[PDB]
Amino acid sequence: VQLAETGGGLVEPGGSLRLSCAAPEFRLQYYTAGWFRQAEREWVACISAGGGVTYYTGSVQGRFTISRDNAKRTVYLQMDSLKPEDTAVYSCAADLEYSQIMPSCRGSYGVRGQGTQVTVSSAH
Amino acid sequence: KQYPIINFTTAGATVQSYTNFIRAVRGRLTTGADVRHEIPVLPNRVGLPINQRFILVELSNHAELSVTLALDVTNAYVVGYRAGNSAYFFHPDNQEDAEAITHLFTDVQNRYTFAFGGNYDRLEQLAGNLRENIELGNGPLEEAISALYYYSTGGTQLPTLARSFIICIQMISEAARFQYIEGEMRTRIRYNRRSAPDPSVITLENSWGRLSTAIQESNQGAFASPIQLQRRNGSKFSVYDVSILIPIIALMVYRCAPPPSSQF
Ligand SMILES: [Cl-]
Ligand SMILES: [Cl-]
Ligand SMILES: [Cl-]
Ligand SMILES: [Cl-]
Ligand SMILES: [Cl-]
Repeated sequence: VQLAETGGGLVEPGGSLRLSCAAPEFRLQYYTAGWFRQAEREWVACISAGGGVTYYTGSVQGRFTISRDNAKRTVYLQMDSLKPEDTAVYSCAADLEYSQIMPSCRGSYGVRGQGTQVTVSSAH
Repeated sequence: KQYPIINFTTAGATVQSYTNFIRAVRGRLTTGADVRHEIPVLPNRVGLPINQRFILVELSNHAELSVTLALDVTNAYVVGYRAGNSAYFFHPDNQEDAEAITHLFTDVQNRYTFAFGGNYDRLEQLAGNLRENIELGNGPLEEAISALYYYSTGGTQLPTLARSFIICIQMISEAARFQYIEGEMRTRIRYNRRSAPDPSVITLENSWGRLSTAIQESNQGAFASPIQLQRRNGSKFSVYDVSILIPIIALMVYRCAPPPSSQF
């Protein structure tokens, strides 16, 4: 675990939340970054090193947005219109397999963060 | 006519960029037109023109420090390097190789030939550490580049210089020589890890010359005498035929001409 995630927690259905993933030592700015979730683990979104190309899994298309700030060596997941089914542990990773982003976020994504719980519920 | 230059940077290195780098090195080392038992041979030194004798590997890191290694095409091994306006060569084993290296880095205003050779036995002694004690990976390579650079300004001592050579030679020369070693480097890059080479890597390195001879002198791929290698856990096993080495070895040193093939 070479990445440091932050920003999860409880959110009302229909609400928004923003996750952050920062790199203390790792040069994140050079690599494709992606977010994954597990309620089996599945890819959610990925973004090219330069930030000009992104891919999203079908179930989050139009609701989630991935972005990055290379000057801060950080990657973000903006989650809008959240649903109960979005409840899961979310984790960021960087891919060192490919020099460019691959369609459907193909890659080994061998460097990762610890992950954060995101819970979508009206409770509390 | 300049020697061919291949560039690699540790800054943002990926499995893909490293793969392209090693494939380019192999492509400049040999044409691949000479193949024995499905394994390519490096150029025969006999009659090899001086302007085709070397290739250059330019390495840089995030700090924008750069060094250039010179590799001998006849064995894929590092013979010297340049950093800024200084160049350093391992001790040549004979008069003809001493003459050959005078053709390298010819503009440098500071030119040095080390009294010592560049074989691992010597480098390990100078480093005060064995290959099995020295981590390999993108990080170690980045650090080796810096150390090679700072030697020219007195910022690096000999033991660290030797350690840095051990790192560069394995991640470039040995990786070029062995598909298997390239693969071990790929794994390190994939997970951004650094670790010393296991016994299988070290013994392959030690055996490269002997394997080249065994394969080229074989009777239809069958070895005259067995060669002992090591598994990843250190256990020893014997190889009796070229077959199992085909996925392992990428390049061989030229040992002899192949047996004459019949026209029938
Ligand atoms: Cl919303
Ligand atoms: Cl390259
Ligand atoms: Cl040796
Ligand atoms: Cl060793
Ligand atoms: Cl044993």
